[PDB]
Amino acid sequence: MEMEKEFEQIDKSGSWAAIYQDIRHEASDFPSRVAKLPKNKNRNRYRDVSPFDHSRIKLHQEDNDYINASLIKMEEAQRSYILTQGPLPNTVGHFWEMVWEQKSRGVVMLNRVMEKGSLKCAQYWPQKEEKEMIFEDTNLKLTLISEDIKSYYTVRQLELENLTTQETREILHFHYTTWPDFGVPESPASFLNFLFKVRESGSLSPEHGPVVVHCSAGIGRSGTFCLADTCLLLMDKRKDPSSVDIKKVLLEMRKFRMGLIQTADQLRFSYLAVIEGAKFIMGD
Ligand SMILES: Nc1ccccc1N1CCOCC1
Ligand SMILES: Nc1ccccc1N1CCOCC1
Repeated sequence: MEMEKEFEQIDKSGSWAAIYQDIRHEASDFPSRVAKLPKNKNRNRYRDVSPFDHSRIKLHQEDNDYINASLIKMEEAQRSYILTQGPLPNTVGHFWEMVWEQKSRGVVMLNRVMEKGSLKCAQYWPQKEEKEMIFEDTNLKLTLISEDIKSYYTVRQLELENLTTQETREILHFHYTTWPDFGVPESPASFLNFLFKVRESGSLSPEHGPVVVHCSAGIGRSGTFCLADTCLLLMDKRKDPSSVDIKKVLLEMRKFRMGLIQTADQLRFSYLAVIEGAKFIMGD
């Protein structure tokens, strides 16, 4: 069923809450035993948001390999994403260890450091060129190279150095700065423009490790970003673009991380983004 007609049918019938609860009921339940070990309590921002054991990213260290992060591998679309929480004061070194070990080119941030008067993630990148950051626990150095501030997003060039080997890599930081404190954007136009800037950078391409994507918990806004990207790529690849079922793609992604798309409003917004993005890249 053409999702644009499915969309109008749900709107006219006001059944977004009912559709969303059906997804919640059908979603996968896999163990998260490593996340719940007592040694890992200060590595989790939220007690109810944990990576599954089967899809969790492992740090390359013998001490404690745990980070709150999941590999979402989309087989038909040929895209992979790492979805992670906003870094905590004691996990900023782990965060950049993961970027280095997974060979990521891009970090996508969908939150502000402060929202609703509370801290939603650590200040984990340098704000001035001449004041670099050293992460002594993981032996990394991070330098701000350049910053480009736009009305709806900021792009930063960062240099990450492995102090053990003196190898260096360019990381691109894509920061969507205008998601409102409550609810979802009225139009998906700025969010789609942002998704197209990340694509144009190479950060989502198979010559690199998976893109790292986060918000505060790494399931809601982060879920909307990967769901919209994957649905648009499938509409390009298939003979019948109308065969793409957004609810089925979301359930596939929920096999790899719990709770992706946190509200019926986020579900409606994901539908709007895919419908408007399809008719921009193409039409109909
Ligand atoms: N410790 C900390 C907590 C919250 C955010 C950033 C950091 N930085 C780590 C590396 O040295 C500069 C500060
Ligand atoms: N200059 C450099 C040398 C060797 C590896 C990577 C880089 N980067 C290029 C873009 O700015 C961030 C760092």
